Amino acid sequence: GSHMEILWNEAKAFIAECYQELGKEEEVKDRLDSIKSEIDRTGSYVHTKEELEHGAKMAWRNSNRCIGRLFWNSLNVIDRRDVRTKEDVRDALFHHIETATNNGKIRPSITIFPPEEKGEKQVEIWNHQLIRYAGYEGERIGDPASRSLTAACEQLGWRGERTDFDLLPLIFRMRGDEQPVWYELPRSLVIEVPITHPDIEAFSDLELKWYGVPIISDMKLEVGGIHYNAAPFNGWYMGTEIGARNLADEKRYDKLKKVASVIGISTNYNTDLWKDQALVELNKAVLYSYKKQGVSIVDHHTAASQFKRFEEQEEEAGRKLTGDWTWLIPPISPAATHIFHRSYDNSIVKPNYFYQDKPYE
Amino acid sequence: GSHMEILWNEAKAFIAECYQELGKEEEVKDRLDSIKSEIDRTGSYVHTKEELEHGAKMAWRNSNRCIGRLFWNSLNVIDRRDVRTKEDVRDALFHHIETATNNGKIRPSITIFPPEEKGEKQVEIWNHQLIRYAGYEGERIGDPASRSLTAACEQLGWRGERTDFDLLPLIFRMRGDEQPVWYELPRSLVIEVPITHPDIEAFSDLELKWYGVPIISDMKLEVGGIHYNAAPFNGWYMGTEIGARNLADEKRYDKLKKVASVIGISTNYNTDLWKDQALVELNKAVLYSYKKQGVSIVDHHTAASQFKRFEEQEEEAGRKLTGDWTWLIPPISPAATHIFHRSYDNSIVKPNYFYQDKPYE
Ligand code: HEM
Ligand code: HEM
Ligand SMILES: Nc1nc2c(c(=O)[nH]1)N[C@@H](CNc1ccc(C(=O)N[C@@H](CCC(=O)O)C(=O)O)cc1)CN2
Ligand SMILES: Nc1nc2c(c(=O)[nH]1)N[C@@H](CNc1ccc(C(=O)N[C@@H](CCC(=O)O)C(=O)O)cc1)CN2
Ligand SMILES: N=C(NO)NCCC[C@H](N)C(=O)O
Ligand SMILES: N=C(NO)NCCC[C@H](N)C(=O)O
Repeated sequence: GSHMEILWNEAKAFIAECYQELGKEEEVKDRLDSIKSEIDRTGSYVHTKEELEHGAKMAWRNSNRCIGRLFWNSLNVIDRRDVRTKEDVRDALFHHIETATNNGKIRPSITIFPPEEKGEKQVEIWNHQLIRYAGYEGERIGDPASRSLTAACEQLGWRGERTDFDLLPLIFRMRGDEQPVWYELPRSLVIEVPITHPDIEAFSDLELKWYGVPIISDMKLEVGGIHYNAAPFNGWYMGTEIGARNLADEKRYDKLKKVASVIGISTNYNTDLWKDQALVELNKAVLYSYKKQGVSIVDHHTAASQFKRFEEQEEEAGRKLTGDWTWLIPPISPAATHIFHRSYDNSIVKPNYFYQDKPYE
Repeated sequence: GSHMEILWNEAKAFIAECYQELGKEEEVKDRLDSIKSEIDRTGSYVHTKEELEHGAKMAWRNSNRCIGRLFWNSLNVIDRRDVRTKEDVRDALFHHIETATNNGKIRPSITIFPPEEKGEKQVEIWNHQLIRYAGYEGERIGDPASRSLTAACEQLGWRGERTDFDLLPLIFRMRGDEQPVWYELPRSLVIEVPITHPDIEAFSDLELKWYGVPIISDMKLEVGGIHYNAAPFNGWYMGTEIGARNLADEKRYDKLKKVASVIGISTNYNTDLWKDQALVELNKAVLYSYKKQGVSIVDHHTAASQFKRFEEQEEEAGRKLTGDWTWLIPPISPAATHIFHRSYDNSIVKPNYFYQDKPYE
């Protein structure tokens, strides 16, 4: 009833906007009639290869919390709407890691899986990221942010070595199955980068490492009323995500005191700004390490400079800019970037990527 | 008409809330009747010494953009509602600088001047801060943020030496005068701190300095419908205000490249994070310098820790916490503080301090 009404309204808005950008404004009338006939016949509609390719690109362009939006039009869209089995999903996810990694020269990619038909999912990915470390809790072992997913993987038969860097398996549920299935990640497929410093030799004693590619796999892509609940995407890392958050937060790896110890500074006084000096050296180390291994990474100053060119190009194209200031500012030296000194409209424009409820927890 | 209605409604709300906090809940009825008779007779009402003292304190407690709110109840309120002449205002402002500075052991203070009667001001302060540096523009000399006020002071007969650190004069307008008057600041009254580093001797070559006390003098204090347009206040500096903003911003003193030069690092690559390393050393230098001279200052980690205790105490007292995340987070290492990892309600609660239009410009 109301579901078929919402679907048609978002479709009219998308096709018109999409074809206007692609230079196919005359093809709107004939396509919208075919879509109306399809919604009445089946209860949904299927996007063309050109439609979802541009829809996923527009969705990136509309992502308020993303600083890397300058490269929106270079997104490599992999169409996997043909998947039917758990083996097909596994091979598609393995392929995504391989092609996106590209021996270090990271290609911004997205794999599109079959969308929701009548509100029910065809493929449901449980992983936050395709490549992520496990977390356990005695004392804290691994990534605390991965605790609930690790406990869910363990309830399914998976068991990790209990090191600080255990790779979580791929865990997803197919339509018709009550519970999900899991597959361990081949070590050859996952590129990891050991963290070293360019001047301080003792930094390697910390035995820190991180994976090369952030592949968010739990977000819903919405394109013209069609909900793609399973559509993993990736860009490359901004150094601060690893050195100022993943390895620095008290609720994550909490390495600042240990970093301060190896760089030869005291942790006695807040006034010595040891945390700040530790953050600078850890972040310098992350950028050096990824570069030395030939794995794509960007520092926060270059990323902000790239985002400035995006703001300029959006104005030149006539589109309104939307952004979330609280997320666009880097967690290290935000006032040294232009982002800090201006405001952004936090309006949600469709197509976009959205948060969806976690099946575990 | 509507002005006498707004005044009575804010007065009822304030007196009830104020006396409930002071343990004088029975005295509300008798005081509110006297206020009703006063609004009908004159068109306004006069606060008691206890009323505005607590009103200025509550106003600090409600300041969303302030991280130093833990010390709200220790505010030293100076009542100068007795001022009539320009000499009286000058002596009150000189007294404020002296008593607030307190030979370096800064006392959080506020001087209350006569409020607006029928929408018109009795005393109008033009200075953003009582102690502030001039700005001119060839090339950039001084503080760019002070350009318009400097040009307004010059149009009145004032002339500075054109150094990077010229002290602006006190500039204010009395009721009945079309234009403001100015008074040069006595050098003995203004404490300035030369910036040096604890380990790097070459830092003094930059010849950087800053004043000791930030006395905001252009904000309106609103207490129970009564608008105190002239009520200068001060706390002490948080190091980041000087080292990460005043001396670091591109639109302010823009010293990062020069700091990078004296600390021996290259400004070639964004990936070396020279800006971040420069910020850490400049900020370490600011904290050391103020401490060495015996001038009160707080680092961002200690200030955030103090603000956490404020959040706890507000909950313990039963009051709702209001805050502006965009301003509460320090511009250096925000993710190393608790402020970054939580949300705040940005609702405006009265009594408060507000922005008012600049008479110049
Ligand atoms: C070109 C490389 C890219 C860079 C440098 C970049 C960088 C970032 C950064 C720094 C964040 C914040 C991360 C955090 O704080 O957790 C972010 C968020 C986000 N990015 Fe990008 N990004 C890139 C590519 C992509 C791509 C390829 C897409 C989509 C097709 C995308 C979609 C988003 C979304 C939706 C968020 C929000 C995630 C959330 O809410 O947790 N990004 N990105
Ligand atoms: C105890 C020492 C104090 C410290 C450490 C402190 C610190 C701060 C900081 C770091 C800011 C942001 C400054 C900026 O970014 O420009 C701020 C803003 C503010 N503070 Fe406090 N503060 C203190 C005392 C006071 C006092 C005594 C009052 C009021 C009676 C007050 C009222 C405010 C207000 C209204 C703002 C906003 C100013 C604006 O919007 O420009 N502060 N404070
Ligand atoms: N890159 C990046 N930036 C981040 C986070 C991140 O993981 N990555 N995580 C965030 C930590 N947690 C929050 C969550 C919500 C809010 C928040 O909501 N703040 C304003 C919102 C103001 C507004 O826009 O309306 C407020 O109301 O207080 C602030 C910090 C902050 N910024
Ligand atoms: N200490 C401190 N913090 C600051 C500034 C400061 O001088 N001092 N100056 C600020 C620089 N300029 C702005 C002004 C407004 C906004 C702003 O408005 N941001 C959100 C507001 C979200 C919200 O709360 O609704 C937005 O809509 O984009 C952001 C930066 C930022 N933070
Ligand atoms: N850089 C990108 N997208 O390309 N980042 C996404 C979120 C990743 C998450 N912050 C992490 O550290 O794993
Ligand atoms: N620390 C306080 N209030 O006590 N600061 C107020 C604003 C001062 C302004 N940021 C400056 O640097 O001059």
